[PDB]
Amino acid sequence: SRTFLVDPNLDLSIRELVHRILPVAASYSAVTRFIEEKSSFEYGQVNHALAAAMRTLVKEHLILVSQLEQLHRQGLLSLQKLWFYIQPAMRTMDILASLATSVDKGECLGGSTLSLLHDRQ
Amino acid sequence: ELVKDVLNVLIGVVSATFSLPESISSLLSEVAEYGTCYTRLSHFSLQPKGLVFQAFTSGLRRYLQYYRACVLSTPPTLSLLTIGFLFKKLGRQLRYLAELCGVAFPTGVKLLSYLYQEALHNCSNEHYPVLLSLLKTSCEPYTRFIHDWVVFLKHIAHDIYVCGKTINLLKLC
Amino acid sequence: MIHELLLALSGYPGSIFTWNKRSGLQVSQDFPFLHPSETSVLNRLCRLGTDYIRFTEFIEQYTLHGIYLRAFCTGLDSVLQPYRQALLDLEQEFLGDPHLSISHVNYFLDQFQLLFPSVMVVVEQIKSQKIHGCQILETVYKHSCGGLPPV
Amino acid sequence: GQVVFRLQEFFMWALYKYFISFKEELAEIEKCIINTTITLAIVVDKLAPRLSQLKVLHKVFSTGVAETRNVVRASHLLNTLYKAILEYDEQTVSLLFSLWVETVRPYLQTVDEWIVHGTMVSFLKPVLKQIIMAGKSMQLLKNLELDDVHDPLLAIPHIDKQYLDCCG
Repeated sequence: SRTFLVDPNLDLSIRELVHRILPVAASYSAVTRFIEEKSSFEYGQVNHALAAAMRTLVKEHLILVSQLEQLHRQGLLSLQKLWFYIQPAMRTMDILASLATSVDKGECLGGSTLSLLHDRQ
Repeated sequence: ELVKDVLNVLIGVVSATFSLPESISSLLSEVAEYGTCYTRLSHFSLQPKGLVFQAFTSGLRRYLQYYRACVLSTPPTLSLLTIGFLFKKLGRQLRYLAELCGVAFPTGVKLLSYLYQEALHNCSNEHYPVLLSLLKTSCEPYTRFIHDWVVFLKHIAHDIYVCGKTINLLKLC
Repeated sequence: MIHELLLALSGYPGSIFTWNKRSGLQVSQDFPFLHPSETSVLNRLCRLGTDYIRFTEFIEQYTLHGIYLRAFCTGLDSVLQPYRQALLDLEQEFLGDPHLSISHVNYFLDQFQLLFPSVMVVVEQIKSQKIHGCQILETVYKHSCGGLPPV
Repeated sequence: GQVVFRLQEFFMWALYKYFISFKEELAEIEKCIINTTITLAIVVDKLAPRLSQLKVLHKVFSTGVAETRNVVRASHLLNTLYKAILEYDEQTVSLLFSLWVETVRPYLQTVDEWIVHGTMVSFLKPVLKQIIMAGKSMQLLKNLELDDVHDPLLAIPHIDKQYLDCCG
């Protein structure tokens, strides 16, 4: 549910494409807040191991941003080239940002958090 | 140089002369109208009603990225006429994909068979692999359903209906 | 004017090289900057451009139906590939030394000037006799026993 | 110009091939004009061995244009060369010869094709009977490099032993 601001004076040929990359960040700022909260004991022994197995993917998402900066130094990273690289991340961090918002909507803990993972590449 | 302008239309981003001598406009329109179908696809195949329609929708994006991969790869800055000739043997194929989709549309088996009759209708031409790679993945979930119980000639139609219910009956016994 | 021409030979007509739906590409009239003797060689040069335009217009139109017509046009672009590639080159040679005249540009086409004409009536026989079906695999074959090595 | 304009208005692959090379010499001269003094009397004498070779074509081609059936227009043309070469028997001979081979290529193809795949010149008369009797006999078989041999003979029976196998 995060909102962003870009620029009053920027090229329109960029802002329309910027708004196509951000939905992987806003869908990320709601997963990292699901980990740091649903790790509290008062949530059962299921909402924990769900937050742990939901953390290894965040680790692999931090490696995918590292390999981009190291590839950015050689200048081989154009904006158009970026929109294609993160596509595996725009699909995964769109799945987890939907479970982490549907497990907290209706307060689930225990079995009712193991049912939702059975109805929901 | 205008080449970074024309090349940035196949992507969808607007430009100084692309909104949403003097004969270049006619030449520009031939590469312009190519772009209007590329955008007319993402507007149509963005969602992740029917299960088999999703896979066909999920198979299409497996192709467009290649079209986005081929562009922005070869030409840093080439001749203007080179662009029109290079994207002809490929561009016309993009306009053919508009006749296939809408830009109503069947679903279920009605779609998995409609796409099949598009193969024999245009088999030997250069449109054989692209349609095949779609049909090869547009039937992926439908095989799973068939992988449970385990027009076209009716001699086998009614048999499939019973060849499954037997498996679904042994599963409860 | 060189880069102006190399577009006219590509399929884009302009003020210097007007386009007529019946005759074909041709020079409009006398031009003061250029000589009055060149007004001929260009007209001899356009007899080639008219072929490529009438080619690509038919190629796009796909017109009649049938796979054997689809594939014929699909292949018809392959033989037409060295024409385009040899045209991109002309600009590179003119980019180097600025002392090259139309004479050299006319000389470069050489092979395309004696090929298109013989591969023009093969198309005309199709659109004028409704050659439907596999009968194309003979109408093209009866012209494959021609003497011209390039054809 | 008349000699070269008429040809351009108009076997051609051999003629066309000669023009490209001839054009290169003329095009090259244009280079030395934009980049040494050059005037009229110099470019003409520089082009002597070309304006000579060109005059021959005005007489060789004149017999290939003055003529209706497709078999007499091609026979009378191909026979004019072999006659015009024996008149010239050096650079002019190298042209006509290189112009000959690229025009007899059709016949040498079908002749071979007839062999393996199954109003008269007295040159080959003393053996003509052994040809027809081998040609037609070969055609009834399928339903059920000769020039490259004559030339090596000049360095140190080809058409008859070949026949003997076919009829046999």
